[PDB]
Amino acid sequence: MLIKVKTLTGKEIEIDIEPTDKVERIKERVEEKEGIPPQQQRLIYSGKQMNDEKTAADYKILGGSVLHLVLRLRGG
Amino acid sequence: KLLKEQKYDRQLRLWGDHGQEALESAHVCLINATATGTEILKNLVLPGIGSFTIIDGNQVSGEDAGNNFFLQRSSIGKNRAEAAMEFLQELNSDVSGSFVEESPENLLDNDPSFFCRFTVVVATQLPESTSLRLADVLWNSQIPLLICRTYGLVGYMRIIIKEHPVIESHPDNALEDLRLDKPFPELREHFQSYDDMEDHSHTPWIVIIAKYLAQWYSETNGRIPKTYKEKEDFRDLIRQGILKPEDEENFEEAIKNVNTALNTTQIPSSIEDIFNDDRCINITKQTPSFWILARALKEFVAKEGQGNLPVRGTIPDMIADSGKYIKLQNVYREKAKKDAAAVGNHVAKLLQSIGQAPESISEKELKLLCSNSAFLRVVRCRSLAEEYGLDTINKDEIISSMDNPDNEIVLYLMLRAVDRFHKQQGRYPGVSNYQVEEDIGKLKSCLTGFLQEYGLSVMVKDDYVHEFCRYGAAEPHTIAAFLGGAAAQEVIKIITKQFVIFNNTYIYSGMSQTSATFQL
Amino acid sequence: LDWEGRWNHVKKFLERSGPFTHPDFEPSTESLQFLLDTCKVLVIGAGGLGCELLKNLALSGFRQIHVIDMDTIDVSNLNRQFLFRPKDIGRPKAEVAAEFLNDRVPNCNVVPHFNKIQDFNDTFYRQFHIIVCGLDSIIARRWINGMLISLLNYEDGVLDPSSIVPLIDGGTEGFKGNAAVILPGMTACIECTLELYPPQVNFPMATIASMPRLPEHCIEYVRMLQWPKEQPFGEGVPLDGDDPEHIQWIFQKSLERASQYNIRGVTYRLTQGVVKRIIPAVASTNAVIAAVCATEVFKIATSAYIPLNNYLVFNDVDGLYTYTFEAERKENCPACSQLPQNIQFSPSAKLQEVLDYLTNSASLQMKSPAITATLEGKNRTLYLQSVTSIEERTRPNLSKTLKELGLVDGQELAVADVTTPQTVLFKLHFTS
Ligand SMILES: [Zn+2]
Repeated sequence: MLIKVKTLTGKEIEIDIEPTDKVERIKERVEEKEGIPPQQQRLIYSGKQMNDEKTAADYKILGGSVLHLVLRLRGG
Repeated sequence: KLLKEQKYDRQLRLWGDHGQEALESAHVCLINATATGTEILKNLVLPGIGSFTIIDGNQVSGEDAGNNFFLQRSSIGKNRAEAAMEFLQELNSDVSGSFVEESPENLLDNDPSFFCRFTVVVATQLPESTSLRLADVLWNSQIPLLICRTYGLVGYMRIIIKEHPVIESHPDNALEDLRLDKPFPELREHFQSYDDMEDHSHTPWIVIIAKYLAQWYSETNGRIPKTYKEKEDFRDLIRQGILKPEDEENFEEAIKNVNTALNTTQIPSSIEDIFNDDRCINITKQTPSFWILARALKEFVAKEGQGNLPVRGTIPDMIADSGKYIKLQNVYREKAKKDAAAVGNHVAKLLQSIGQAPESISEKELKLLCSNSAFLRVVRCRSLAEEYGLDTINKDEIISSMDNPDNEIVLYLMLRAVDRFHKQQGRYPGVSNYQVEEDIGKLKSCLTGFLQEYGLSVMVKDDYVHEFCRYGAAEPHTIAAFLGGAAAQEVIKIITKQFVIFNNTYIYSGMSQTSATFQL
Repeated sequence: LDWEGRWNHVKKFLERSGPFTHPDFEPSTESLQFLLDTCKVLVIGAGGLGCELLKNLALSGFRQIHVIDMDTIDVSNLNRQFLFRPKDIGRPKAEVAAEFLNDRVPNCNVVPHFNKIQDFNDTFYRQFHIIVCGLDSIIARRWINGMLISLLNYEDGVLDPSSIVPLIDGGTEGFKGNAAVILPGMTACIECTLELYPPQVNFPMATIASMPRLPEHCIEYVRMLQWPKEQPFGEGVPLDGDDPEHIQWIFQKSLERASQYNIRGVTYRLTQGVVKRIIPAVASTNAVIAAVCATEVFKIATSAYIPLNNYLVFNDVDGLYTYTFEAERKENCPACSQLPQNIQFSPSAKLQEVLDYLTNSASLQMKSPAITATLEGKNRTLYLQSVTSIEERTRPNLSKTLKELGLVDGQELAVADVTTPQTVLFKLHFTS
């Protein structure tokens, strides 16, 4: 599959993924491409915030689908 | 002196001392002290903008005081310019306030070259006519312009800087310049010194991957892990090397890092696009320090760079003994240093051929250009005349976005429709409760006349035509305050040449709470 | 009274109907005065988002406004918290803030509360229609989140709408920010999305003492270790992050340690941030997030438009980016989901085991919990960390096991934590 994932800066990057790959690995792809530690990565697919132990199938991710690296801040 | 480094600590941890100076010495001009204007200022004054001038030929109205935090009832009548200055003045004593009661149009006639004194021009709530004439006057003059608008719950912001180069782009996350794949003499020499152990678990992961990398380079003559399958088998090659299934967490760290350490040496696309730029290639006596550092960089990659930019010099932290990490750290800083020297050497030759003293560009500029060689960015903006010109309009962009009837670019179209309606009517849509009635019709007449004038086959739900009438050229404070913060940061981005500015046009919908950037 | 044209930029939205309106909306002339006279809004925090929020709510037709903030005005506030002047250093942010606003905006009516949010109880919070936050810690957000869920009243299974208090939360951190519109017992709550918070760097004490590498490593040592060892400003005297002579002292011992280890980078400014756990802040961002936040407050209060569904993240570093989405309300929430959670421990599991689960989990992240249960028809304190007298008499039992301490089955435990003010329940399942 060829999926997309907009980073925190709007930059969208593609990935090599088979419906079998865990969320965990999807994150592993982004890092390899961008440098964003999977550790500080929070991916979200259609309101669902993907758990990195489940598979890309568990969320109905179909090729052309788009993921979203999001975040939440402590200050204010 | 030292008292400032105290009230600015919070922003000094973002753009640094230099950022501040740059900021502290700029003189920004604001064109209308309406909420949007007053708020942008509010955000430039606080951080300590050098000085500012507020041009405006209006008199505060009832509504002007009911939505602006820098105009009390006490100032209704007094020129909206002078009025606003006072309250804004109070935010910072280190800032120099100044004002002009002459209208923006009036200065464009009487003294067009007036804006040649400003570092940046921020214009708010201007109608097409003046919005255009100014852009043209400022574009030629080489003056960075930021036009902002607040219409209902829609925030508009158009930046216009012919060329905005930037060295310190400030990337949020980025691939480490480790060079495990294309090691340099001294780096290879480092690994070579490590051997087969007392210090095992306290050895940096980089040295780990390195060592087992060399063991794979052998068995796999030449090849290097390139396939996810191969990378996996590499990970095991490292597992089987666990000294004593006892304690080796760092080995585990290496294993994890193998996902990124095996590919971190290649010239980024954006960088290449700069090398192949006409401004980098053909340097002249007019060429800017940036473009010269640009070439110097390229000349470096060709010769002693050997295909790649200068070694960054930095490395992440990693579980490892003290003395060791430090030495490894040293290997990278000394290398980084050497490369910087080389680049400078090219900069110098380069400078001399242009007819300039090598000391023309500082050593502290070169130090920076090198640690950021991989993050240079350059942002050119289409003029306002272009975006508006019949032949130059960016049709593709508009139509591709419009596939979604609710793609914020609609708001841009409606905004163009409103400005058109303005001319053809002398007034804005639905400002009165009785005007909303028919104005809803007369509007579309313009949304079409507009689209037609540019032959635009896009669908605009009539649901927007209403809304933009419901608005009634209203400048809701919360919507204004939004552009205030967003705009102001852009200005600081410019004044400090220290982050990457947005391209062309930015649109914010308070209704859905979403925004998008465009290139019109 | 209130002058000609003052609320024009607002009236248009309350008098004229429209397309993107909200269902329960109703165009009307009175709306405005009703909004000005009775909508009570509570703003939590007056430190960037705080101030920013007050300005925005006031100029939007809000009159009855209350502010809560326990902090005192410090100089390192003046670059983003515009409601304070250098002549205010020392005073209560809450008070100066209210003071300033009521004066700049004519008949505004901000009531200050020089209190910490945990000082009040449901009684006080039911008082408000909408609550907006601009806090600076996770614990607080969690506490105020829990408070609002207590307010809910379930009509035997069915949730009553009127007992819901909308909670608008905002956050900042450098050029990033995020707003969130919460609806207890309906929308995902703070607890629902507790994992959206990035991780915090926790230096292993081993690399702080035995092997420093970064300057952050040399500072943390002289603060977390050297200081207690040789009391610098008298014995028993704590480390005050806001006292120059303290920081100037650590800055010292740190250069000592750093120099001993050949570590460059130990600046005075760095001793600042590492100690005070400082977060970079500018006005631009706070203005943005607070702005979004107010807009939503205006919407909910008036129905003039449809509230933000769940979230919004903002970012400035690269151009301008803001992603908006609708977070899923976890169905098994230690806070907003109603039915007690289900623990799974083998009858042989010791107490300190059920405890580490809470503390070290991912969906819980409790601070220093306390477990209790109905032991003899009456309920006893299995373990509690808050006090020390109730701590000693209980730690011993931290070693015993499920049945080894009367832990019966087909039962639930009671958890109390500094996190939320409400008590969360866990139904233990002996499946060994
Ligand atoms: Zn929840």
